[PDB]
Amino acid sequence: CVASVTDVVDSRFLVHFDNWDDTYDYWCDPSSPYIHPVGWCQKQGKPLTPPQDYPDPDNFCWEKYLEETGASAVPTWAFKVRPPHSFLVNMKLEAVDRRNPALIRVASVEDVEDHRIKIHFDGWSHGYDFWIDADHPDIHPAGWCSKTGHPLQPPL
Amino acid sequence: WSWESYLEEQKAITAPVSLFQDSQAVTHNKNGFKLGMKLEGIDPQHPSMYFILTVAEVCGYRLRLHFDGYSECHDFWVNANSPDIHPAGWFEKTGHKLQPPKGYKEEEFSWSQYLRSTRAQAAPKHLFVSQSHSPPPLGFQVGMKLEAVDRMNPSLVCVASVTDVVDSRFLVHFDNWDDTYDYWCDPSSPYIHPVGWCQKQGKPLTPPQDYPDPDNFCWEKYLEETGASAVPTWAFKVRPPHSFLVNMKLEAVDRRNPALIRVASVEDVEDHRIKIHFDGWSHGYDFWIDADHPDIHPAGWCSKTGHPLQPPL
Amino acid sequence: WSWESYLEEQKAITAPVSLFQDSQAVTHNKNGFKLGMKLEGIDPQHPSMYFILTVAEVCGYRLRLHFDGYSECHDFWVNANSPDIHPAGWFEKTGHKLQPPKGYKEEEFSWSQYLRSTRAQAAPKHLFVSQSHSPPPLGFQVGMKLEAVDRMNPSLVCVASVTDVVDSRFLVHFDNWDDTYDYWCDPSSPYIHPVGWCQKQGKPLTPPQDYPDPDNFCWEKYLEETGASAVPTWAFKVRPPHSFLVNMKLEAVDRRNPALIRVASVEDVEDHRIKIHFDGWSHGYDFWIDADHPDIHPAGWCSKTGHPLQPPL
Amino acid sequence: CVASVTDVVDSRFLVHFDNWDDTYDYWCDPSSPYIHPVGWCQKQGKPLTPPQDYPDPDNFCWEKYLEETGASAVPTWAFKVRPPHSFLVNMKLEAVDRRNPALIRVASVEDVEDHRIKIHFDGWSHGYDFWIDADHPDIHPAGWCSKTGHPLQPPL
Amino acid sequence: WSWESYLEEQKAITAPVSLFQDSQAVTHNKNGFKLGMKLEGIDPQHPSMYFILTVAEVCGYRLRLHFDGYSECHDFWVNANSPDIHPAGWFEKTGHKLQPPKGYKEEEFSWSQYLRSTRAQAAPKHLFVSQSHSPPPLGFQVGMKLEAVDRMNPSLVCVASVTDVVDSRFLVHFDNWDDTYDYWCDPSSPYIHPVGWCQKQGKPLTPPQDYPDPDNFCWEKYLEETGASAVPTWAFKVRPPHSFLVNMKLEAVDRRNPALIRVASVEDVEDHRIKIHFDGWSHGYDFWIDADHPDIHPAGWCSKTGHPLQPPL
Repeated sequence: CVASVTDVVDSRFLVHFDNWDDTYDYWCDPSSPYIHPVGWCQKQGKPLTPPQDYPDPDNFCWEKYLEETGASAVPTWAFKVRPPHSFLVNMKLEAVDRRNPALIRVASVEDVEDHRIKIHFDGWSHGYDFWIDADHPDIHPAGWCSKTGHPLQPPL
Repeated sequence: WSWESYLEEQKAITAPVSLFQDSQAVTHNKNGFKLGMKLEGIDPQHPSMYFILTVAEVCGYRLRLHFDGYSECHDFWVNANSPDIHPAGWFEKTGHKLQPPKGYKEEEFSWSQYLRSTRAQAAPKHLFVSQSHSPPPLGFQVGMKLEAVDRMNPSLVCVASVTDVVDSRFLVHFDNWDDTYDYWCDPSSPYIHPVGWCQKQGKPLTPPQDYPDPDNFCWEKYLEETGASAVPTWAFKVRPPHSFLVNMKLEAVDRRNPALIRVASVEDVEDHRIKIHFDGWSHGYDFWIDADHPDIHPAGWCSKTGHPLQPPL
Repeated sequence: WSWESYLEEQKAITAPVSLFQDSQAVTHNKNGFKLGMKLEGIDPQHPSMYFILTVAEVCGYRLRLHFDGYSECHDFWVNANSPDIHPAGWFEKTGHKLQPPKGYKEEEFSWSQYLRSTRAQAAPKHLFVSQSHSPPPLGFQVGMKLEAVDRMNPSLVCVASVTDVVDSRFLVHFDNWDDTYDYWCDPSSPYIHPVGWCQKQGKPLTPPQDYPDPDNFCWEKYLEETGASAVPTWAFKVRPPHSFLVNMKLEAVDRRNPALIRVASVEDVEDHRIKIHFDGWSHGYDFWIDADHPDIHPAGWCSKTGHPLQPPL
Repeated sequence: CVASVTDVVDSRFLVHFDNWDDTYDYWCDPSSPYIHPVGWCQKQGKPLTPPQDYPDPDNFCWEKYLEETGASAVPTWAFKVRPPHSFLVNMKLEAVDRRNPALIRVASVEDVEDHRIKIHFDGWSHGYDFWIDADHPDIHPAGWCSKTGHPLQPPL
Repeated sequence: WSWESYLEEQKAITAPVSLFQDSQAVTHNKNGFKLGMKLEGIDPQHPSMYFILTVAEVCGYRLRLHFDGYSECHDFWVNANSPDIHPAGWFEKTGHKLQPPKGYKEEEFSWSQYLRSTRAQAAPKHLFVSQSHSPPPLGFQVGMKLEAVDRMNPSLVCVASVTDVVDSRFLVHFDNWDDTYDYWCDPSSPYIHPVGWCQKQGKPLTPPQDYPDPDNFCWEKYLEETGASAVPTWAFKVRPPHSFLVNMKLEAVDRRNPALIRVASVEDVEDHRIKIHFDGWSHGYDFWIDADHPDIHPAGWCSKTGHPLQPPL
């Protein structure tokens, strides 16, 4: 989708979707694999969702939207390559339980994508398995709990 | 670090607050400017022209402004109490020309439409010290003529005009030249003088560029010819020499990177200018500045407004 | 402050927009006049004469005009839709006399040369509501005669002529007098009447100053003598009495300082005039004004055009 | 205002104001300067008048209303630009008398707008002047009455 | 390309000359080294070992050295004020072993015979800053033991010995490990600590390689067994952190192509190290370097010494 930077704080910035709520916004850095330069959709083949309630949606032109909004496109040299993570299936780690975030549990890598891992809580049903970004703040190496003084939930 | 400790070890004093203009010293005003807010302001390199500007960054009582539609390389820093920025709609209400965002035409631009299209907020009016809601400076009306020192070539006193008036200040323009050499000032500016000052004082007057018979320049006939009146002599006020002394310490924006403000010292003085030295750095970076320049401040200014202070090297 | 709240606490209403002429009410036109721009206009104190004028100040939909070459004390305020200003070159194209800037001669003045010499911009034509590009008002031709009330001495109805025609308006001149008592109007003006109105109505007719045998004045022979025709009776249109009522509130320029516009109230009414009172001030400042005067406006006018509104005292 | 197409006859359609008296309905064609696609008011910053007796007049929303009503918007492409007419002030013509429509009078163009002319009947008071759309069936070129055999009322 | 123009373009500052050690900043010394001269020096990869070396190239204040008898793929660059090179005859007068040119035996090499065989000239003694004539590092004697950070594996603090003393520096050697881990330092080095430091800090101590009983390494017993003393605690000096700041610009030798020196920036700081980034290049080439390293230099060093500077990109 068509997006803007609406906030900059130290090494990070806020991605906002044009003509929408802040509900769908998210913080990231220049190496985020979720962001791309102006003209990426057309060059790659996939269609671009234009701003909500925009006049003539299927007839959306970037260069004229930019001129119109007195905005410049983020320059292509700004978008950095983050390599795929190197987590492998069955590696174990510690992860905050999303059903009760006070708790951190023994966990396992159940599956992988380029930039995401699927977490499984050891001893619990696979139904609680969830996808998470590899750089998410709520996953941690084994030992993290013990060395910081937070209880670790053992497996069931 | 701390000023208190630094002054002990250096056996020095800070320039007292009373030596500064209220506007250079004031720390208790909140910076209400926020990221993305839209406004109008002068282009520093072309001080006669106005542009649409966006708040790109805020740092304490300072902000960095971006020229909508244009490159980020032209971004510049001002203080939140800058008189050279104005609220959306100000150009239209006060007889100023808007240079619109890149790709627009002067009369194609509407604030209403622009805000709908960008979904941006205009910086609220109450943020601005200068909105042309104050009666002008005494005796300086647009079109009126005076003598003015070319600040870029200070060995020249030249034929000049007032071409802009905004609250207590006015724009000095050099006749038949670019706006590149123009500058904003007030009636107490030590750089301006009444018609007939050159002849009375002895120094020669540079007449307008490409003027017929330059050495044969007559003020009273230039005035009649241009349907202009000279600014009246009672209008030009005495500003006393500043009272800064060598070795007084203060805070100053680094001209090599204006995002930064540093510990500094008065290295030398003139009647209306001081020479700044950045403590711990080479004297080669020393620069002359007007005593009433917005980018010098009393010790403590950074700490009380929330802007980082670069300690000495 | 706010009008909405003020009307609640005072338990009053504003004069509705529909009560005003479109020209007194219109807020959606941009003021395109800019500082330093040059133009032509009438001198308010001598409404038959035209001068070169410079835009000295803009405030919302109003501007202050300066008489080139002359003192700033004669500066005056008009609205941007004033019919009494015209673009550069208008005098020459429409048969009007230019009083040139102080020190020039009528036929020594060229706009081309003046603009080259001043390096000024002429206010563009498209800014002006009145440029003589519209066919005149019906039946009022220059030289034609009528009866007119001396607005300065309203107990007099006098021999008068049309001496100027510009778009929908014309200049009423009193014969054998100064232009000092002249005034602009339209065919619906309640101050003008056809030849023979005095005799038919009963009141006496003041004949021209220094006329031979004043009490023995005959219209039909004055006409033959001056090779003039009377304005035809079908030309004089009925303007209905205005519908302003006592206590209606509105906005009005302060005559003691015309830069200012204030909250005001209708204190009293006549058929074609209202008595203005500035809310919060003494009744001693109350003044009579024509209902179609350009300097009265509906509540909200200031806010919608960008001009400050003085709240009540 | 919120409106609907309620009739289609040959090259024209009838515009109806949702839940208002049918006396406000009018016939037009795709080029009419009085109609606009759903969303036009929002795009222009103009207030939109909702249907009469709308259950929640504060928060009228087009998307919800269309869904609730089982209705589609006329697509934006259907709306055509009609060029302004070329009548000029003081041109003369023939016009039917609004007050006595049996009669057709000598008339003049008193004023112009982009799509309308103000008619003045020669010799009569300006108080009888009226605005009329330029495409209105009851204005005609000079000579129309004589050529069709209708009496023409002279000025006065 | 100029530094001045680039700095202005980037609103950037160079690291001042005052932040560098004199030896890194000095530009006014002449390079007296000439092509084909012979000398002695350490192998940078095996810093305890000494070889016969020949000047293969000179570039400003730098020279490329060739290992006599060996392949040119081992050539390396030093500055002309390098303390890691010595004049012919030095090894024999100071108790250092020579690794002779490929195919010679150590007892078989004689400088006088070699110079005669090659018909070459020995670099003159006056070129060399280090001839082992200056005062030794207080408290550090050959054979004395200490705790040292493995700079190749900096999580490890290890049993180490002083194995060489040359002028004001000494060589740290890791007991029974490859000499490739040895490094030269001075008493102020942040990488060395007195015997017992790990114990006092609660850090694990890495014992010598192949230590007979690695479980129970004990310093007292080891010192006794080895006939060795500890370097006394008083000899160890606090070195203050450097004063480089992030984004300051400088010049740095390219690690991958050491013939070249590039425009560089301080990407990050630590107390005794800076992370270097080459302007215009990928951040993947960034590297950490000790602040006292001979191959970082102030802006202007190349131009003043006559070495080409690679511009950004």
